[PDB]
Amino acid sequence: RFASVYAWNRKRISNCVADYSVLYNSASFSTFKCYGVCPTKLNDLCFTN
Amino acid sequence: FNGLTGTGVLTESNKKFLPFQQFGRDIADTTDAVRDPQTLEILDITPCS
Amino acid sequence: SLSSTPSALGKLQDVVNQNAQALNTLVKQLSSNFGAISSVLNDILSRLC
Repeated sequence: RFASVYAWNRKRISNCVADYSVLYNSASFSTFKCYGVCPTKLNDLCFTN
Repeated sequence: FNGLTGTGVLTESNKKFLPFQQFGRDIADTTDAVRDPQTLEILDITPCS
Repeated sequence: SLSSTPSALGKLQDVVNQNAQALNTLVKQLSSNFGAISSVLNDILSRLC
């Protein structure tokens, strides 16, 4: 259930752990790019939102 | 902890934090004290000698 | 006269104040980014490769 881009949806992720374990390395994706944290370190961090 | 990685000596703090603050900062912008994610004690971080 | 007037020893107090200001300015430059993503080295290292 993906949204039309004009009305893109959004879900909140909270009160949970992990799955930042470079999931993109499954190579099911055409592209994966981070604009903040380098991808390999995402799974070492804590987030508030 | 949740980040705020560093080395120091953790002792009980006499500080109170507002419920949403988690940690504080000194004038040097270094962490002064943190709240322990588990049990929520506030610990002062002093330098190692 | 010396007891009564607080400005009587201003020449020595001024030296003390200038030196205190220099140190209290130097420690505050640690909070500066200088164009970096963060003023803190530990944040740079925990998030960037």
